[PDB]
Amino acid sequence: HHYKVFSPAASKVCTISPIMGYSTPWRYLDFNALNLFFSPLEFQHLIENYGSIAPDALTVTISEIAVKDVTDKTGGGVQVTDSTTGRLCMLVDHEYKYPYVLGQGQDTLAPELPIWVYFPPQYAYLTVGDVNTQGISGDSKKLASEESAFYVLEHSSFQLLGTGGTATMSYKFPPVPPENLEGCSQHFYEM
Amino acid sequence: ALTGLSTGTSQNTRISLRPGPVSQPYHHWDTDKYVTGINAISHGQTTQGVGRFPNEKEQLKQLQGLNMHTYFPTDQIERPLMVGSVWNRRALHYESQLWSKIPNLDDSFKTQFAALGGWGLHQPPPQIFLKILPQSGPIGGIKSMGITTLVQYAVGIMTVTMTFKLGPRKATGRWNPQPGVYPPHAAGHLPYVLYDPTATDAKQHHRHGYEKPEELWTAKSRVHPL
Amino acid sequence: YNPLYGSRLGVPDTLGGDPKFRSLTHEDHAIQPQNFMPGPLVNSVSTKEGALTGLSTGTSQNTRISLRPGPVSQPYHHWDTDKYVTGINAISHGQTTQGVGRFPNEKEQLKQLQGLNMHTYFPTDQIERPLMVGSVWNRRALHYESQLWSKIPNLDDSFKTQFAALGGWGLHQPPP
Amino acid sequence: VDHEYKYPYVLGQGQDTLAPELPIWVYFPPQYAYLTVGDVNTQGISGDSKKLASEESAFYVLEHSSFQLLGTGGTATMSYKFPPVPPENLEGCSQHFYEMYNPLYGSRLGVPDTLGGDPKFRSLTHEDHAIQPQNFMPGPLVNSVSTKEG
Amino acid sequence: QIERPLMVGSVWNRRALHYESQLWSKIPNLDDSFKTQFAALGGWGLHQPPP
Amino acid sequence: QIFLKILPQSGPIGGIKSMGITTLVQYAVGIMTVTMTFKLGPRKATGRWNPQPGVYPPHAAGHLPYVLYDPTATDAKQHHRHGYEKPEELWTAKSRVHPL
Amino acid sequence: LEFQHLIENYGSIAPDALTVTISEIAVKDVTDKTGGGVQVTDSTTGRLCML
Amino acid sequence: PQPGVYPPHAAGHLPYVLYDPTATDAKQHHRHGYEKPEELWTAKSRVHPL
Amino acid sequence: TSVNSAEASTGAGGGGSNPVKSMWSEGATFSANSVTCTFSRQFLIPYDPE
Amino acid sequence: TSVNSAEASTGAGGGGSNPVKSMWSEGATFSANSVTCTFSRQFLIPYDPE
Repeated sequence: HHYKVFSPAASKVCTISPIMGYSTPWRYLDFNALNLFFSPLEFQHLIENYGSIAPDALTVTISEIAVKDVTDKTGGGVQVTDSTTGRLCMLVDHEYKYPYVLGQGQDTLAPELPIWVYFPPQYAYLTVGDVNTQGISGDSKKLASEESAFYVLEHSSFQLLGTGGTATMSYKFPPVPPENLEGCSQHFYEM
Repeated sequence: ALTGLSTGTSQNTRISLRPGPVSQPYHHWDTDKYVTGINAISHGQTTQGVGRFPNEKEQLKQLQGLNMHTYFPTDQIERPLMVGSVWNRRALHYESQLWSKIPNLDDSFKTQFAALGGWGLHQPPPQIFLKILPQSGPIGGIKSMGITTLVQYAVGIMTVTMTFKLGPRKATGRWNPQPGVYPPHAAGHLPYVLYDPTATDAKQHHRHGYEKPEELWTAKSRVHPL
Repeated sequence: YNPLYGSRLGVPDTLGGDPKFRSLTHEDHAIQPQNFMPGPLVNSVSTKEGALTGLSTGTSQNTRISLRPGPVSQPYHHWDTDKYVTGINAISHGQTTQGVGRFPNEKEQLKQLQGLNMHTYFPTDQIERPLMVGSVWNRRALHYESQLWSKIPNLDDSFKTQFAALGGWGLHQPPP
Repeated sequence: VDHEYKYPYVLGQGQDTLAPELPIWVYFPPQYAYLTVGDVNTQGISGDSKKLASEESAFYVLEHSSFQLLGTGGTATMSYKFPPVPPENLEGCSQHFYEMYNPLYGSRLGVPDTLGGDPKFRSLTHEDHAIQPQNFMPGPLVNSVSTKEG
Repeated sequence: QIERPLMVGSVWNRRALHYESQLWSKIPNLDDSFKTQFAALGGWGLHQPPP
Repeated sequence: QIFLKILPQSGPIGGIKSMGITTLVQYAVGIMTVTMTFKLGPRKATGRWNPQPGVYPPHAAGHLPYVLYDPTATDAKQHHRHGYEKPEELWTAKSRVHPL
Repeated sequence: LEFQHLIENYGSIAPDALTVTISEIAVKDVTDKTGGGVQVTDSTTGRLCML
Repeated sequence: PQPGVYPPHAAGHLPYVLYDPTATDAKQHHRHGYEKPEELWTAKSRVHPL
Repeated sequence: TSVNSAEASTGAGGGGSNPVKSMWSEGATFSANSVTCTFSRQFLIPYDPE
Repeated sequence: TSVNSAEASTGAGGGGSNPVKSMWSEGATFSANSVTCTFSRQFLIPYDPE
């Protein structure tokens, strides 16, 4: 369960400065796509029957948790058993303590079909730092600086969930402008 | 190399600003031709391949089309924000992200909608972090053990419930029918239906008979006057 | 964004009338799509790259007023990575003895793409950024010697006048 | 009376359609006509183009709605409340906003004097008025040129 | 150049109302707009103008 | 003092031959959670004109302490610390000062 | 970070109270794994002595 | 740790403290041992994620 | 026969379930007059054979 | 495949949990007129095959 510094070198277009960040042993849940919530039929029904849409409220429930032990199978391979002492750590960051990486167009979403298993992404984030010249080479890396935020999620309180455990997050969206689902039959410059 | 709208300290040291502001399209059917923006983002590709894009026909109608020149009597593509401007945002589509965090910088202009789609939020849905609690392997009278962890993995069911507020449809005064709310078209055969690809002359066998549309499915088919 | 993952969004790879798009890796970080644009910059150049010098408006080269320090949405001095950079539009709160100017270090603006000499490329190379829909930016930092207020001129209309260019708060009815 | 704004709104377009300026003149109200979206169809070999009606093209038949039939001597009244809107200021300004400083004093703020990478700043006098620092910027101008320079 | 961008902290005057000015225009009900309270031909921009 | 041990468990005795006496191989794990409350006094009021000294974070022998860093990015010579470093001074407070 | 916050914001410190909680105890049996090595299982009869 | 909230630096010696300029090799004798910082003192030393 | 006969299948031992919730408690809560500091560690106590 | 493929990993059998508390009771409590003496021993009763 290592924390690692994400630190590529820079030397073809680079970013404005070399990026630096941290990779954590935590996973996180990404469900930030509309097509997860609507089947194709339901989305047709939405756009056929309603003039606008806005997000209102969200609930995330984790249920049927199984922490599964693995051991060697007779005759080779491995076999799996349910663990009564294994725990799934769940940390819900209501405070936004931790760098927010959702909503970046990344390939991290829940599967589009309900028949597919979600493999939640590893949590990793970029932070500010100081650009240090790599000796004579003139190539550059961003080294950590006093401003560089190193977050250790194990330093906070989080829930330990056993097998069969359930936990629920709830969120209310702020008021936001609805997306208009209906178009225009006129050019505004031809009124 | 990095094409399209970008900002930085030199040609070699830049970030992409794609897709650019929501107040401009990056793909639409122009009158006889699909036009795609240099700033376009693709929600996957039809197989690298042909991009999958929203048809921003409501922006094209309101002088926001790609390659719209503005003439200052002198010819340029840039329009400044003018007092008394009106425009359409890029359409929400079936595959759009729902939100992004508005960065909590000091000030901002019209950040209610994120460039990749959905709503800009200062306090978005909170991140849920999960990991398995590491379990120590045995230490004691057994020889040569070292330190180990128990091989454990976790599974479960993530259930996500989202409520959306829905506005009513606008009343229609037209005599003639509204346009059909067509379902979107696939590159081969039909989208969202499991089909046997050996029955059809479509060339999307790599999709194994379940196909996404090649357009992003955008609503806005029905229209009302201004 | 999460640095470990590639985008689910493709970007142009082959240009022309029939463009081909390419999926992004976890390592072409420079072409990461963005949800929000950076803020406006107006002649936000250093003294090296910038009589009345700097941002100014008038009827001719001889008949102008200074618009220094320019909008609060852009710095005029910061530590860049190995060098102090000062704007042609900079105002000095006195000098270290004419002499070296005394300036706020606008490091929070430099971090958010508002640095001096930030080019924007429109594929063409210019320093000006227009105000974009969905822009985010930092204002120039309040500092110990900043003025506290200025009167917002009671003209018909204004845009984002809550902060005066010289620092502190724009007020319609300031301290009498 | 189209309280619902069902029908394309054509008022407020600078058109020569107004009621007469003098009360001694008879108003001849304009014929209602409006523009709608459509599809550009090439006129054969010529390459000239017309916009043909398309599914989006809105064809409105006002006789398909309910309306009042008024006989001779009939009266009917419409009433409308405006939304809250900013008032037009009828009074001007006796000052330039860029000249709100005290003319007797110099700035406590220096401005660039020597340029380059190591710039030297100079304190302003009470008489280099043209380089007075400003708290507020002037407004946007777009091609705001005279007929001679346009 | 003649163009001024909209700057943060801009102040300006609108074109004066005059005796012959139109009183209103319909603001087109597009998704978004900037400072449409006054129509370019004069008078007030209104989303729901006099019917 | 909190003393912990595993209760020894006897291995099998009975009809199986040659067993001897044995103990079950067992180990224990768990979570020790320690909560400590400290009483905190307020800071003394400062009459000074000039700023108090900075409450500097302590200095590391290489680079910076308490931050995970990539030691290949820095010319520091503390590679044996693998980029997580303690300060070389102990971090002591008492940076701010008051008259007698 | 918390120690920085302590020394930045407070004039003195004294110990006040302590709570120690031992939780999630698992007494784990060990036995031979198939193919060599050992494997671990949770024990319902194992006991951790706490004094 | 957060970055230190450093007091600002003077061109010579230390700001906001009356000092004897004959004790120091600083070259700001024209300030007579009371000195402003050469940077303006700006806050924002502590930082938070986005 | 063998479970290996299906190449994408693993054997399963049918282990137990324990739907307990517990906390990992960590962090300092500061107040005007006190701080409450909590840390958690996993501990291991080894097999002692005698 | 094998769990031995990770060299710092051990197989786990997913055993049961039993959050019972019990006492090891030992010691003499003296009083003016009596003493209460408690001892505890682990006992073992062997397998008897017949």
